[PDB]
Amino acid sequence: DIQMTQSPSSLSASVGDRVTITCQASQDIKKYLNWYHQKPGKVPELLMHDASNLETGVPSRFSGRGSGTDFTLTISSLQPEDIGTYYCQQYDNLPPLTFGGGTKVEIKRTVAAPSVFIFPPSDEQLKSGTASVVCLLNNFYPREAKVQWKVDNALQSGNSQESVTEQDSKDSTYSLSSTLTLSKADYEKHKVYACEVTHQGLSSPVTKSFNRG
Amino acid sequence: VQLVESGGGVVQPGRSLRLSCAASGFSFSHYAMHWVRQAPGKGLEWVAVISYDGENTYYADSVKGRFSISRDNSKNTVSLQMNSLRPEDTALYYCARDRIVDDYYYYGMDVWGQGATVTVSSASTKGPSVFPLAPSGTAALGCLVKDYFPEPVTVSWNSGALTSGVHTFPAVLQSSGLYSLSSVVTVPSSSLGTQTYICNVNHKPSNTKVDKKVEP
Amino acid sequence: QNITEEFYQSTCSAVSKGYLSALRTGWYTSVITIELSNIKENKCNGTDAKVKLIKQELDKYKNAVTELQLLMQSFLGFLLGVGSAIASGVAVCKVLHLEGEVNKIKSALLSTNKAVVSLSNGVSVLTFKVLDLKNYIDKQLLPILNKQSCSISNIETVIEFQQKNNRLLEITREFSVNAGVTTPVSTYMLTNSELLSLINDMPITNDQKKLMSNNVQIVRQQSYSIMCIIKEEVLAYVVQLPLYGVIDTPCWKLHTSPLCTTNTKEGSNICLTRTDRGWYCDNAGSVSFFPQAETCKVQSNRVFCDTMNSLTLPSEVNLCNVDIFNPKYDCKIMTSKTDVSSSVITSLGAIVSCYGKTKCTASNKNRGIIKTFSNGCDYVSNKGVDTVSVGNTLYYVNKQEGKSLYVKGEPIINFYDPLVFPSDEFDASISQVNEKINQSLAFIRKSDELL
Amino acid sequence: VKLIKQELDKYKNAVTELQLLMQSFLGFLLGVGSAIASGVAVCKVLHLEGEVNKIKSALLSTNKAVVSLSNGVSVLTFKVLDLKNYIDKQLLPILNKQSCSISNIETVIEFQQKNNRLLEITREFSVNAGVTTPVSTYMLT
Amino acid sequence: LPLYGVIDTPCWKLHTSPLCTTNTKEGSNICLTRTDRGWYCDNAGSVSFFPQAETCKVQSNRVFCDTMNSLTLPSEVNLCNVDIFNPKYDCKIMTSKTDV
Repeated sequence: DIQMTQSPSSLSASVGDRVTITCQASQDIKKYLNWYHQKPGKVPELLMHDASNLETGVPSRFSGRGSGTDFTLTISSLQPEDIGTYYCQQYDNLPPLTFGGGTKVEIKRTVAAPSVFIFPPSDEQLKSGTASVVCLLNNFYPREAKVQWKVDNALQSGNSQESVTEQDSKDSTYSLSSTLTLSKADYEKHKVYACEVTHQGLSSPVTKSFNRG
Repeated sequence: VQLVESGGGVVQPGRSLRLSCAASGFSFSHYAMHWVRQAPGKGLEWVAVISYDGENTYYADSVKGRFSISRDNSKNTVSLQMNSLRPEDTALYYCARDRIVDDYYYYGMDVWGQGATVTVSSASTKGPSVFPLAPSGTAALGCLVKDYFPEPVTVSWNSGALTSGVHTFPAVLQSSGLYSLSSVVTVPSSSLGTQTYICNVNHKPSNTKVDKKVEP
Repeated sequence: QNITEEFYQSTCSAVSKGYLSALRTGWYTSVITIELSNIKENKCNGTDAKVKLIKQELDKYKNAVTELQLLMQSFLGFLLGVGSAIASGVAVCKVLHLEGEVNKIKSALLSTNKAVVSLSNGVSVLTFKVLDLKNYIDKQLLPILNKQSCSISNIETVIEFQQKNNRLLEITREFSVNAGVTTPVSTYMLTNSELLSLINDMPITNDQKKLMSNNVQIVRQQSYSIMCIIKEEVLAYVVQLPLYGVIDTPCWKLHTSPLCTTNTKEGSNICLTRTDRGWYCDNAGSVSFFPQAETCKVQSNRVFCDTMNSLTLPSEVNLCNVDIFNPKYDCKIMTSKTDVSSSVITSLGAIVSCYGKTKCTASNKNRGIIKTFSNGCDYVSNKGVDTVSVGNTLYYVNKQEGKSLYVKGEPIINFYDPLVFPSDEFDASISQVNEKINQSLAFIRKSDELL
Repeated sequence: VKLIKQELDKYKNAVTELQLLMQSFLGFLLGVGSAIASGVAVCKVLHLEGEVNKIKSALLSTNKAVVSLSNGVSVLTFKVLDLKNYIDKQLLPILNKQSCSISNIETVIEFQQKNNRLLEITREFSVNAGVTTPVSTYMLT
Repeated sequence: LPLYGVIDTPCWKLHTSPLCTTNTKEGSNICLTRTDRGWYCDNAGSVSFFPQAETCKVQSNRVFCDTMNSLTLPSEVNLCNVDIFNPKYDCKIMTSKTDV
């Protein structure tokens, strides 16, 4: 089967910049390749076909070149709508057809300060038989934001999770929450419940704390 | 030049399924028809391509034989039968029009539709359980949905009146194999016990809208 | 399930089985009329430019009618036997040339402009009076073209006269441009609505009525029209339309390609083709064979043809499409010794007789060379291909919708052996070739045996 | 007004014709070839519902442009004669139901000079089974 | 419309006439003609042969012709214009017994 590798796996830039994405084929193909757009949360849109023939109804900023096994997609001036993920496909003389690994495209912010919060679980959830304490991170960047749980000086590993958001539209920042879920029987044993937050903007890690009852 | 999907749902592994594609407004008669799949938060990899006439069909090697593609001119319809389902086939599927007319030798895909999500796993369908997250200048509240399947669930606050400060964090599949996330709303702290808060979570596969208020 | 194709590699031929027959097994005459004017010479002492324009239009008409006056007529496929196409129309015109009939026809067409009338010769005909020159020359110019008071300030008069005149002007032009005998007949001889009315008003079946009412685009190429008369005040001219006494019969086309042995030697090659390419349409329990495709025409799924270039062949001739060797009907073929490359066009593909060493190839517009052949009768469809190159000819393939079938089989040329075969046969057949081969073998053996 | 009506009816007969004519010695071994395969193949590509709207949109501003059909092979198209204009914004606003004040004679002359081209186009479509060679100038100036 | 992918190639025409013996007897005559009258135009290293002159047209020194009535013949066929007896390419001819 034809295997096509796309590079770089993920990419970021700024508005107005230039980007180049490479797509390499396992074996020789004369000119049979297409470049595909896929906007976030939308159906993929075919940038161009045959690697050099644009799909009408799209700006001329996109360009495709190359031959043999290697093809290249060049964007001269990036636009905020150009974010998403770019792909390459081949139709070399026969099926099976195949898609590429993918090239994500997002934008940077020049670091912004984080925010910290902390909250306990609900009540009827305690009756259900399980409790969950949450340390909350909102409007933060970069992703280097670590949370350490402290319950009677017993950090919890292998039983907690984290969930981070995407690039927002107005403030553009992400939002991460770490949830530590334990059984009510084990949750009631301890008293102190704290989360320690380390982030680049917070040169001094924050120490949020709350009790049990 | 519209394409829509029907039949998309959930089923346990090793069970057959059908996806129907309905096309409108263009020559569904002269074109080769494509199916493609993409796992959530992943790249594409080809599913299948059925010739314009339905005589010749081509499938991906990793799913060869499992799929069965059919097309009916009379019903202006395409159909994909999925047999011997595997857990790794979970993905959103796009039914697409080919780039060229009545061409045995296939090309890319030009016209796509909204896409139908199909999930496969041992765990069965389940409605979410809502658990508040109450307080102890600017503060926050929240509510978290646990034990639901499949993704996604849409979260609003005060029936969506407050469109600012809403943060719906992605779910994390706990070892139990269930989805769980926590939605958060940040507002001035002085508003505690001032503006009544109700958060609503909608899950259409179970056809449920769980509503819950958060209080200190 | 309407049209398809099947190609036999047994004798290297293609069959397109979808088209529906349209055979003109009858003729139909219709004498159209246009009510002329024996205009008295115009006269205006004093020249106004509008008056000169009216005079020039009248003189253009007069030259038209002078022209009309002076023009009042004062490979198998070689055994068909030609036929007098214009016999019926000019025969009806001759019937008109008898003194009395023109007054009868004029009286019968005094009120309306369409009527069925019985000529002097017995066969009923249908006649029209589409354009009326007598009215707009008599009661629209003479009362307003008085000798001295030529007050024609109204310019639009000339425009109306020109629009009512140009039709007959082109009628006389076509009479003088086609020896009074033209095919197709232009609309200025019969307006398309007038044609629909004619087809609806003539004696044929309702299904055939709809069939020929909506199928004008070929009828004109199967129609004819010669001048009859200007006898008395009227221009009368016949039209010859078809009458489909055979319809709703599924009929097909046959395309041919040589078979040969494929020795590396370019010379000394032996080649056979089926010499019966053409049309087969079923009418009366036996097929109708058109040898040369220049007598048949195509419309989507309706093939319209004229049977005067047709023979009637036994239905067993269809068996020549499965077994050319069957003794029921001696299939017709041609043999030759020249080794050259070529290809032929079926309904949904092309047959590449790639002989010699020419670089034959099958390709699509946007794909290029996808298939390369090798020294022999091969066939390719239209499905994924629309460009077949042989030597330097680059043929296109008709992209109609159909299903293509390719019957494998050992070419009969394999049975034929060299060193004995005759290198000249065009009107030959299976039986004739076998008889000649047996004669050659008998002569060779008796010459050797007598030793 | 009679002359204007007659010209319009002549056009209507032209287009009725167009409607009804819709089409879906050595030297003996050459092997004949389909002359009209490419043109009618492109026409068939047009018979797909969506293409005509795209072609019209691409020819809205100018009367010459290169467009890519659904079948892939790029073609080049013109809009040499425009009947919509001179029938829409230059007769209808002056051919009102009752106030048919068309005293200006040259209306019909202009319409006829802009019509005779397509009239000959339809005549040739009906004079050569919709398939003619050579192509007269009224098919391409 | 056409697309002239082959141009600026010097190409020629062949016209034919019967050879015969000239016995005083009007009958019993033997006649041969070159049966290759037509057009030869060079495109891709081998000549292109049009058998019937009804597929080729003339304007000054440039001849415009249609190829669907063309075969590709070896360049050695040009040698049939100097030595018809050459065994390189078997030149095509016709023989008949009618003397007119």
